[PDB]
Amino acid sequence: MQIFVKTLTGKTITLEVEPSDTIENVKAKIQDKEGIPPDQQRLIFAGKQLEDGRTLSDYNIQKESTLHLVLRLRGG
Amino acid sequence: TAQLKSQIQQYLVESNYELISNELKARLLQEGWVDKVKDLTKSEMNINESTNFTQILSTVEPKALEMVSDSTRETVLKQIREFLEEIVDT
Amino acid sequence: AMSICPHIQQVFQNEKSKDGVLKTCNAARYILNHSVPKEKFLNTMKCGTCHEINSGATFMCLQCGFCGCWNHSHFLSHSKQIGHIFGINSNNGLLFCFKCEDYIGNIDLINDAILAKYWDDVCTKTMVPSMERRDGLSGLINMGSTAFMSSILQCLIHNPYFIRHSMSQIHSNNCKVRSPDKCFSCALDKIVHELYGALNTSTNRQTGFIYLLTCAWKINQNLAGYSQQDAHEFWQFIINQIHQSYVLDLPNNNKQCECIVHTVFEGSLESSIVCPGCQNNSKTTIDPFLDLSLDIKDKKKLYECLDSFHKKEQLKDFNYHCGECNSTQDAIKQLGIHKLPSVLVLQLKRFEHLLNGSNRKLDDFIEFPTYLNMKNYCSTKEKGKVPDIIYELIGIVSHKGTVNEGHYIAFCKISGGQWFKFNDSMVSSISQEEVLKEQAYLLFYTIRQVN
Amino acid sequence: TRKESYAIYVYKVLKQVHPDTGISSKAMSIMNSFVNDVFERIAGEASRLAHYNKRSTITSREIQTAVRLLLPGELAKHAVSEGTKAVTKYTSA
Amino acid sequence: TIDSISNGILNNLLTTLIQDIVARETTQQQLLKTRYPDLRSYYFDPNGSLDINGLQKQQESSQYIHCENCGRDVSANRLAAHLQRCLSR
Ligand SMILES: [Zn+2]
Ligand SMILES: [Zn+2]
Ligand SMILES: [Zn+2]
Ligand SMILES: [Zn+2]
Ligand SMILES: [Zn+2]
Ligand SMILES: [Zn+2]
Ligand SMILES: [Zn+2]
Repeated sequence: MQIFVKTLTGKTITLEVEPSDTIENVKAKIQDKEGIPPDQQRLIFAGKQLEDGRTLSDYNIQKESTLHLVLRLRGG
Repeated sequence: TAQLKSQIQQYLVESNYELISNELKARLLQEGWVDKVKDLTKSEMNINESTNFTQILSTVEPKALEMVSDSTRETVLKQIREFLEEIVDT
Repeated sequence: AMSICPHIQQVFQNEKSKDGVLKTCNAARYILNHSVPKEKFLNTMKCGTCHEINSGATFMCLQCGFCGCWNHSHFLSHSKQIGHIFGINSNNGLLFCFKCEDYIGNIDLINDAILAKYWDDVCTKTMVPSMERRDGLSGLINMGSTAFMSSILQCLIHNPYFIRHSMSQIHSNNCKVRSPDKCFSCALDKIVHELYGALNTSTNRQTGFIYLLTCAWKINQNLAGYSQQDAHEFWQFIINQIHQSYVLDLPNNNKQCECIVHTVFEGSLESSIVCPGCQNNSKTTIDPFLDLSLDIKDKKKLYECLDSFHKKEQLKDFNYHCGECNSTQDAIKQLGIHKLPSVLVLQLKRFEHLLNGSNRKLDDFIEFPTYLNMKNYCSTKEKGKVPDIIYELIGIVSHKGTVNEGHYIAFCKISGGQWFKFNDSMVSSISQEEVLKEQAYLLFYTIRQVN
Repeated sequence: TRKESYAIYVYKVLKQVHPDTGISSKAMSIMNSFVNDVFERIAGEASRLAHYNKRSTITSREIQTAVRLLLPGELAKHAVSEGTKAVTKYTSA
Repeated sequence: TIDSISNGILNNLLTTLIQDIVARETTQQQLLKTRYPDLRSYYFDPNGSLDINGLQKQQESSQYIHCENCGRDVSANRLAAHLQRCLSR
């Protein structure tokens, strides 16, 4: 299935994925498109950050759903 | 007779009053008038060292009436007038 | 030496008269909470004498059924002619004495008249807020790298839904674990306790925060305050943990969670997919949200950023064949609002990624309004136009530093309309205009008017 | 004449960590040695880093990678965090 | 006249809203002043230095916190490090 990712600029990209695909794989695909490493990526869906080792299906993520991509602003 | 006015007002109620009241509130709120009136109230309370409602109101109301922007005033009047030409005979 | 109305003191000298009064006040307020707008206009804003609507304030008599206007002194006339000196303002339920020419706002019994039956007990078991704590104002010292946490917490500390939840004892009343070193909400209630009340019976008011920090260490040490982290990530993490605690305290086909987060913060986006030829369609997808993240480049105003956010996009990497025009097409995507939240949280995307793999902060000022209208962003029309939908700004988080290193500060607005700056241990007064000149990172908006 | 020493700042920190606890003169002396020593080790290896990277100036970046060379993992990491933290703190204020 | 009745409607709306707002303000301030006879306003410093009690930022690391864990007192600005060394049991 195809899903979408809304990047920092607001530009949306498309990925071809399965429900069982891991967050690592999706982040790898994002790295492959944007050239940004997974450790720099934050992937958001439904108010939650998506965690490595879990699958899309674990979060009830379906076809043509849109994930929202952000970075981190550190402050201490 | 002047029962007429009250009658007309009753009709106004049964029909749009909300739209007017709400648009008025939104306009006065958005342009900062409401908060200006809050600041004025705190200032007057501090100046007169009093929370007595009648005496504070006596000084607050005229100025607050003057502070209403011309834009909001003429727009809301224009709207009410638009609503009035519907249901009166001349 | 401020006095109290001697007339109500006089009535209250007799217990049954007092009870009649309080019963009527309670009944009236129940009515005010349970009457539709037109009935209210016709029966509480109609002058009994001139029959005008909204002839200034209209007052409902405490002793009879008469309603009387201000402009024609008609309640004033009811008071002069029948001897009924007490009337209720139909806009606020407040009780006026026409002898003092002043409202009674400073009698605790009257303000909380619904508890009158138990009032004695209420006075024996509990006290009014201490002046120092009454607004719950106190600073939270930096215990390492905790600026990303406390900045988030003060807006929560000043959220009426959260304060209503916490002060209601809901977790306390229902917690199955009942330990603040495990339960985040018990710890929060303890914080509320420390800030608004008094622990039985200088280092002051830090216990709850320390419990929260201990819980945080236990679940994710990296996010526990030793190291610098992202405030938005902390927001989603903590609200998710709170939600999890709600689910935990439950005794028990319900896709939507019923927790406090999801009844306050949850909305839904409508994503439409439409044929550029037929322009009819559409393929609609509904996505929940707890907050919105906005792009800011080449813009100067929040409305510009929301416009960009809400702007249609043509996908160039989506495989799409339209069945209505029978051809391969590049679909059009648009985000609009399906459902709004009661409290809207906004994150400005103040960063960009460079080709060399580095990031840069965007320090661009983005103008944000004291009041926000969402009407241009709602997806669904009525039998059309979408009505005005306005939020009030109640909170700001700002960042100073770079993408990989910095500092968070909070700004909160309280009653009377005054703003305060919350910088770790330091709470200070600040004007609205300067807050509005701040470089905003996070914004907190509460629903105010819905047309 | 003035013989400088880190005895007060170290005391301070002891109080920070064990307020009801005192330190002997000798223990202190030792500490002060450790400080001078590590000062040289760091400063020197930094000077080397500057030289090595044809650069006229020592920034905290130098001191960082220095830390990553001298120290084993966890020690280095923690030290780094603590440092860029206090740096941030100085910047903001 | 239409003009007159319209002016009266606007005046009605404005005076109603004003009387409501003012009544709310006066009742609130009356309450605050009565509840708290010695009431003082939170301090506002044009210089941006003093807190709501009119005080400056306190000296850290002069302050300390007693860590209920392990029984050690720890300087507050070094508390997190301690917890990392203390909670690791
Ligand atoms: Zn009248
Ligand atoms: Zn009566
Ligand atoms: Zn009286
Ligand atoms: Zn609990
Ligand atoms: Zn929920
Ligand atoms: Zn077509
Ligand atoms: Zn400890």
